Amino acid sequence: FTLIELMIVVAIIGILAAIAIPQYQNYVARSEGASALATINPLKTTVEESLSRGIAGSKIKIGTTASTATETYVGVEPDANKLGVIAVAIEDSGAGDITFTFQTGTSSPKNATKVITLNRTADGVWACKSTQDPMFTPKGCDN
Amino acid sequence: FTLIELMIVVAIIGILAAIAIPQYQNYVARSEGASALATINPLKTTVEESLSRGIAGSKIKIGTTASTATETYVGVEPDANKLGVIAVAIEDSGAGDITFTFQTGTSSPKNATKVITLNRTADGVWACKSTQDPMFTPKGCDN
Amino acid sequence: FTLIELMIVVAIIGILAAIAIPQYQNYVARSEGASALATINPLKTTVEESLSRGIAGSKIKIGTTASTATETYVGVEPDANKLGVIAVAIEDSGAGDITFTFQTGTSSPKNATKVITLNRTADGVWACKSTQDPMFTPKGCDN
Amino acid sequence: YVGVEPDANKLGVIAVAIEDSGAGDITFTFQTGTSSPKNATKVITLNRTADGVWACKSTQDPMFTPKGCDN
Repeated sequence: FTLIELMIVVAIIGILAAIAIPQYQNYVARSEGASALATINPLKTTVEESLSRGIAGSKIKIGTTASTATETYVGVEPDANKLGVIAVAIEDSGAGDITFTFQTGTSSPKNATKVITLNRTADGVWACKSTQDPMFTPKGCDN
Repeated sequence: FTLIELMIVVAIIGILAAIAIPQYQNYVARSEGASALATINPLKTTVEESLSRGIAGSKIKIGTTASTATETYVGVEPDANKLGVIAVAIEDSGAGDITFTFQTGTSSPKNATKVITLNRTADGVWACKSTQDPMFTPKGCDN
Repeated sequence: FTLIELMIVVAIIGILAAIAIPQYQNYVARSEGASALATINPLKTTVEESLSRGIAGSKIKIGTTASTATETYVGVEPDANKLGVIAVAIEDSGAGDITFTFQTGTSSPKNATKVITLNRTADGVWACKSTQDPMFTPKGCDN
Repeated sequence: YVGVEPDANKLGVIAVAIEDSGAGDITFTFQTGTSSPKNATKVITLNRTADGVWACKSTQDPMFTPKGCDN
């Protein structure tokens, strides 16, 4: 062994120890929101079916407790998605809101304690809102 | 540390830095059009219902301002879809056109400033047209 | 940089490069047939109306050339659906057949050059047939 | 704003300029006060066509160009 090889190796080590690293948080922050809505959107179909068939609101709940000719139970647990929690509460007058609240022990720091919601007016119009940042909100709701 | 390991690592780095990347623009360009029509097609049902019930045209508008026994308001905002803007204007003679204009601040560069339209003849025939490229136009209209 | 990280990355790359992919052709092959019949079924209503009102057959055609008190023209072009072509030819004796022929430049390879048909007997009975595979034929016709 | 300074790597300088039509080029120019004599004043570039195709080129010697671009 000589000093030339060792010095060249030391120099190449320092050279390699210079690669830059860009940001990688917005990607996950957007992927979380792209999944939350994709998971909590289909419930509108069951809500509309239950409201148009004949049964009134309130009885519409979540979980996995079978079904009957009076109450409706969509086949998803309130904590099926480990990213957050889902909550539904349809009033007797048809108006209601299905909300998804991000959990702090699973979701990302930016999307922590944030809430998305889909509301149904009394006449029968579906709107949606969220509390996340503008760049992280999906391309289907406001803020 | 020796020079063999460092040189092998440098060579493997260059080897890995050679993966090709194909195109990925036509996918989004087609997905945007597949969603635009899917969003702006159902309005024909409400248009036909309003024209066949008894109320005349013109009064048919968009937004969320309730409804009555004279005017019709389909439950969608003029900017519900962030990809573009919707516009309806049914004439008193029944003939009209429902158009969707892509916005430059949301849509893709290729599908920017493009317009799709569904027209209703005076006799009662529905046609559709668009201004996008042939490969990006959906499989239900011309160009 | 060291060899451990590079080798772990190379191993994880190979691990990820192992996801299986199932078949996805029967889905489109069935969706095409589910749309063809849904598009070419409603013409039976106009056919029956024209045959029961008073006008004889033959004059019943397709396209968009207005209508009068002698000839009937259903408001659809012979190539409205880009998946195939429609053809109607009602005989003077009432018997006829409305057929849909899939095109090779738009339809899928499996559903290429295939033909569906709805025939009307002389007495007044509607039957339907097709030439597609058994698994791709809709649940309303034979083969 | 990608999280990297224009002179993050002391070996050279980075420059990006995407046109309004989508076409653009990201280039890396080696500096004379840090890079080696052979790789001095050399420039690597990655260009994006208008349709959407990524190509890459460089001005270094053939034996020094990586195994993913031409010269």
